[PDB]
Amino acid sequence: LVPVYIYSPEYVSMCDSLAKIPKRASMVHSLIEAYALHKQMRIVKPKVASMEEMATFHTDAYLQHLQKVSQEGEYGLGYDCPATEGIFDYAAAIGEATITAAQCLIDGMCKVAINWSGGWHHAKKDEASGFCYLNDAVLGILRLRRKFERILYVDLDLHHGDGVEDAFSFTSKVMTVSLHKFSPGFFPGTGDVSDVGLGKGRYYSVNVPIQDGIQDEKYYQICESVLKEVYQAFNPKAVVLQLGADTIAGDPMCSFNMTPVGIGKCLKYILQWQLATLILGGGGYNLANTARCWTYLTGVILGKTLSSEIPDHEFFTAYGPDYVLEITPSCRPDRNEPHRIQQILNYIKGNLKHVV
Ligand SMILES: CC(/C=C/C(=O)NO)=C\[C@@H](C)C(=O)c1ccc(N(C)C)cc1
Ligand SMILES: [K+]
Ligand SMILES: [K+]
Ligand SMILES: [Zn+2]
Repeated sequence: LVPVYIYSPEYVSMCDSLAKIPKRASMVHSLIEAYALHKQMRIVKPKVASMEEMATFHTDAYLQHLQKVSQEGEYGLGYDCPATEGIFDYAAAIGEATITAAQCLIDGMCKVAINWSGGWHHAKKDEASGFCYLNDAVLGILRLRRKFERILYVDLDLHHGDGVEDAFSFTSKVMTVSLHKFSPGFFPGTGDVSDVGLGKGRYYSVNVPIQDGIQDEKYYQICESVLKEVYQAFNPKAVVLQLGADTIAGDPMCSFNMTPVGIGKCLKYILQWQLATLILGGGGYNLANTARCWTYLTGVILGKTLSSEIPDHEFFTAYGPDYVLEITPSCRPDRNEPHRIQQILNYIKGNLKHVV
């Protein structure tokens, strides 16, 4: 009944080296450790990544070139995803880490496994996209697929989980549900409510297009409404949960207006299903707030109430000016007109009626 926490001093050090999120992995672990939460979780070292376990989703052709430019140095290797040194080994490390957590859920080692450094949901099978070179979420889903008949992927990141959805857009055995911001010109541009999948996978993709400024209460009523209908029609045997923290107030994305407590409500509702759940991180570019969020969420999984005051640790100075765990919503409008939100939920309710 004890959650597995994918951790390794070398692993965090590798994730620290990630270009867009310096030392973020350490900030998260350090803060989690500062609350002594790791003393209540089964700490598991991530396995070593092989080329063969990455090839279960990504093409050989893409994997060769990705490792090649990683040695020294098309395929989406530009813009947000520039070819940099050791990017293969970093991407593969996280890819393997998520697979390790998926493996633990299979062995019946636990009901919940955690890899906060994962959740890179934009990578296609043969294309790098949106800081994502390898798609660890997919790899984990494929691993869970060996034991569990139906997999449910819930993406609570600010951005649409296009990579994971595209990977399983033709199957009914893996259902993806993504709550994200949707507005012309906003990355990645896909994920409208009309996006329901293709082939036999039709109606087994769910996207919830949301506008700026949404807060906890409204977000949960939206999220729970959908998840109630999804769990009813799909009856999942396992869940992969992506909890990107770029939805939290104070994030440089300045889009949604969420607090960790809001996301926690969504997490509490999913955990109450008593299914094998794989918890993933993702976005979150306010490094301190991202640490605040996932630490609180770790406590939510553990069913513990955390002290409001941030304890002193290596990154204590980065938690000004209040040095508390809570996060206050920004005083800016919620751009979600109640009518449109209602129209979307009906569009989804209708789509879910097709699920047998
Ligand atoms: C890819 C992404 C988030 C992905 C994510 O979070 N996936 O989960 C965000 C991009 C669009 C972005 O917003 C951006 C902003 C500034 C910038 N420069 C100032 C260079 C470069 C990129
Ligand atoms: K999302
Ligand atoms: K699907
Ligand atoms: Zn994001």
